[PDB]
Amino acid sequence: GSSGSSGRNRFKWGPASQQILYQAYDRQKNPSKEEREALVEECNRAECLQRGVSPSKAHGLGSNLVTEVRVYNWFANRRKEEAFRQKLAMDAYSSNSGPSSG
Repeated sequence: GSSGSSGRNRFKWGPASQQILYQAYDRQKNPSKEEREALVEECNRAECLQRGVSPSKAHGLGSNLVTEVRVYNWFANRRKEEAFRQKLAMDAYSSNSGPSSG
């Protein structure tokens, strides 16, 4: 499939890629096929440059290859964490109504 196939694997962002994600997230919290994509190619590209590799052979990155999914996950976590500090407040014994739990 085009930058998408059943086969979860351990992957870690890079020094350049990550930054790219932030620059995009700062503008749009929910990037669409267009927004996200711009990060899939941009990242894989910068990754090849910094790593000396070519931006036209990212396919090699393999475990270090970025795909619509990768960006989808990163953005998902960036939104889940920011809301966390607030989600943990909705619980009981807080400045808002909510059920008890321990």
